[PDB]
Amino acid sequence: DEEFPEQKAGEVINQPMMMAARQLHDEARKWSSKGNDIIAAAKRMALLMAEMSRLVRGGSGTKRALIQCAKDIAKASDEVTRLAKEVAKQCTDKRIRTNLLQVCERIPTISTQLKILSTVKATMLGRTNISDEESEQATEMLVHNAQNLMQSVKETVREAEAASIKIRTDAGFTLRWVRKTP
Amino acid sequence: LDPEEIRKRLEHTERQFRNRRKILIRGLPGDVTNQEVHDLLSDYELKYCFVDKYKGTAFVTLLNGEQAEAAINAFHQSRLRERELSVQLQPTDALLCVANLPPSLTQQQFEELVRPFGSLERCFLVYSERTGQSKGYGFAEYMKKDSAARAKSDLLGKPLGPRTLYVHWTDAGQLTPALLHSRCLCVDRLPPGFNDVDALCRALSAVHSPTFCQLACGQDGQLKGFAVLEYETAEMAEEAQQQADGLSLGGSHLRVSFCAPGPPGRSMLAALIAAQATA
Repeated sequence: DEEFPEQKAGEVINQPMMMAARQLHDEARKWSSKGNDIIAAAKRMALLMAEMSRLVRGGSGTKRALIQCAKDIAKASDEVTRLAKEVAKQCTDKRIRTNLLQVCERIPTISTQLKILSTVKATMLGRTNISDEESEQATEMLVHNAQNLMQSVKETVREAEAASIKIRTDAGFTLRWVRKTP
Repeated sequence: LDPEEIRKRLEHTERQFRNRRKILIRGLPGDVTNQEVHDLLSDYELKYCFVDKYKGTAFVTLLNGEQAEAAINAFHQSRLRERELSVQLQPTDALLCVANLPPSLTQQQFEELVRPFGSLERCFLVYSERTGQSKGYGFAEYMKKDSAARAKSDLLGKPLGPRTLYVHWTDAGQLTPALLHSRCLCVDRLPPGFNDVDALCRALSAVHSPTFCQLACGQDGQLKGFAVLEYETAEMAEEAQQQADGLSLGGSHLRVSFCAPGPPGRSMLAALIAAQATA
């Protein structure tokens, strides 16, 4: 749906993470979710990554929240991977089928690490008895993990769509790629 | 002025000023759905619900302020799917102040005046605590900001009886029953070319003294048949206007009305100069 507004004060958020979210948002946005669960799930991930970019800046109730957020994102990526392998299975182009499988057999890994990292950062949130360098590094591991995940899924969207035009005749599974424009 | 009418008026105005039934929920999960918010607020009557998914906030209009209060108390600092929600009254969007109304315009005539531009959320004239008489201004809030733009536009410079209305946005800066009462006054009906700020300002001190007082000088650099005054309290302005209005000065009887509360002398003067400017 709706475009992603720009930044401000504001806006305590972690920018690289909001950026990553925005990159995914912008790709998925162009598409209808009707008949396409990868798109539906991608949209949820980007919005969740946006929330993450706030939570990670610390605050009231952010620990429990940030841990669940990572879990929500992790669950959504599973659907993207699961659905993205069904597409690869039905695709007749080796190049695409291969990029598709590759770019998505890493997703679950990035996701698990996201939970682990979110939780570390979640435990640090508040405690001033934690070295600045230990938290900053925690944040950095998480930001970098978030970026891979956002990118990885964006690429899965783009490859899946590519495969749509290179699917076997009378396929048992297809995703609908219909624009959400003018 | 009866005291059963005074009280009923003042009473109505309060009910209006306090029927703040618009709430804001922040902290929602990134993947929250409207169904989720509607569920959360199922014991309440939702008149309107919009979820800003990118912000994790939900703008919700409940039946009335009593329900708003109950939602706020009940859910502020609650948890939804492990998230901590902040529940609180939405900020002021479309809140206009229509001033220079005829002092006799009723509350019903005011609603009639201001109601066409969209659905009103709150609408009230501002009366004197003692006399119970309209101070010549009121406040209109709409469900949509679009509505307030339409209104300001159609009402600024509108003739209503012997008056030309003035409209001014409340940004909003937030008001209390205290700020509802203006500290500024406008003097017009001044003699042609008249130049007695010293005399004019002298006249206006017969009760309390103006912290502000100036003539309307244009960027022509003409003189606009009016002046603007400020007083330390809304009470000092009140008494000043009561005594000053009608007074002879120059060959003429001065008209003395309140300015919309908010802006200080400096600003109102420009504001009025510029408004009447767009003639």
